[PDB]
Amino acid sequence: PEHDERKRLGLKTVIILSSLYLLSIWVKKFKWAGIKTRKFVFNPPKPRK
Amino acid sequence: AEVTQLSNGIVVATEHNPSAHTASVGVVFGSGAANENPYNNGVSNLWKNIFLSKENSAVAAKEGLALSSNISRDFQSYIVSSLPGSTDKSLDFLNQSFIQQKANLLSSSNFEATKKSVLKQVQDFEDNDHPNRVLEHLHSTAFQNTPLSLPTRGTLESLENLVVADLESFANNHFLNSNAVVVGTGNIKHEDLVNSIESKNLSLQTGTKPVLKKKAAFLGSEVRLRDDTLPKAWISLAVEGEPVNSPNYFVAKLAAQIFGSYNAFEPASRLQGIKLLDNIQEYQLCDNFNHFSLSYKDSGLWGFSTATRNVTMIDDLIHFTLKQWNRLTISVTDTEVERAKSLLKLQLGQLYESGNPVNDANLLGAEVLIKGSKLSLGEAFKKIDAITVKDVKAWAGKRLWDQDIAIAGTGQIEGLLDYMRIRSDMSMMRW
Ligand SMILES: CCCCCCCCCCCO[C@@H]1O[C@H](CO)[C@@H](O[C@H]2O[C@H](CO)[C@@H](O)[C@H](O)[C@H]2O)[C@H](O)[C@H]1O
Repeated sequence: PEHDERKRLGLKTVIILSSLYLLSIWVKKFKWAGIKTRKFVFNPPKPRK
Repeated sequence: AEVTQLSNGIVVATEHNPSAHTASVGVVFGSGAANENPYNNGVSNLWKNIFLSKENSAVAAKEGLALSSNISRDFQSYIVSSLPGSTDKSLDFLNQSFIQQKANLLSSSNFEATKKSVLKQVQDFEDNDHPNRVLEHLHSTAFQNTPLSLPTRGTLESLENLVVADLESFANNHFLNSNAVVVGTGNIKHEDLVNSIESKNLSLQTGTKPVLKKKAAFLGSEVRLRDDTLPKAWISLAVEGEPVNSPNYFVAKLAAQIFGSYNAFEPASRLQGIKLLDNIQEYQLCDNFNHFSLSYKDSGLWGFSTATRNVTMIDDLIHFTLKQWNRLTISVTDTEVERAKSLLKLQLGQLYESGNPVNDANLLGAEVLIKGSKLSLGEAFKKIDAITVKDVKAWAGKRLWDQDIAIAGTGQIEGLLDYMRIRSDMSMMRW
């Protein structure tokens, strides 16, 4: 008997969650942008220690 | 009694000091490391050293003269010091070095010996001077791919590739009358200097204007030079500051005075009226720190440098400091602003009213090159006393709050967290 209401709530729920999922990916990429594009260089230290 | 400024072709600027027992005459050029490129980087530093070369210094010493030269980012200076009476002898040497001589100082043996000398010099700085090396790297990352990113001493790579021709090219392009100011400080009169200069003739590249380029730009970034074999962690951190002649020049300097400088080993330093000190002394987060407001023609840097042996609590050091900076935008008190005013005045007074003619020469030349004149302490002090809490909050909300930062560090910096954790601390959560 909950059939009609369940499907209606399902539409609201999937839309909100799909948006949240996509939003979270973008937010994650921004917060990680500094680490992802990070660059390293190696200059062998002078033999003395 | 008010600093004279006369021009007849060559702009002459003097600052007479009756209490001075010596006199300094020299020339300041409006070109420094910021006018070089990554490949001739160090050319100015090389010039400074050939001018201070033994041959040139011996000649000056025979005349009872002392040579001084300073390579900065926006400017470059060459000063000669002597007794107030031997002021004309200084001009002759100055005239000789920048008009008569050329192939004398740029000889194969002198240039190579000088080159080898600055090479070992720069190598030692990069190898041992950690706090300054870090500050140089702060500029490098903050203004990367921009004029202001080049170190004043030059880089080893470009230095070892430099030849006499490179020096000449720079000299012909920057050591020009239109890019210079002849300064006179200590015990000397303006007329005595202007007439002695106006005594000679010639021009040596007249009307020639220096080369132009692209403006400095700040970039939120970082460079980490980790070295676990060093006993401390040395860090410099800053936001984009104020350029010289900025309307907020003093507000920024006052803001930096609020947090000031500290030396954990000095008893009185630990007693300063700085709120940050209550947070960092409990677990002794650092050995020392110093806030600054570096100003240049195109831009500036506002932040601090610190050194610490407390390698496991670096995160607290940075956190507490940046939390204090947050306060400039929302809760800085009237007494903090009033304490800063008094100490800033003292700082400027000590800087401008130093008992050193060479210092006055450098400051005078640099300022007249940028704004055509030199601001007096009387006017500076008036501007400082006019600064309000609202001015500091307005400036902080613009330059500090939720703004990008530049970071540089060397030594045991494993404990210095990622960029974003540090960057997030530039603000506080609000309802
Ligand atoms: C368990 C499920 C419940 C979920 C509820 C969701 C919680 C939402 C919280 C939303 C916002 O909380 C809010 O976050 C922003 C950052 O994004 C904070 O902003 C703070 O940092 C930002 C970013 O550096 C600054 O620009 C800003 O001036 C500063 O106040 C703001 O002060 C805070 O109030």
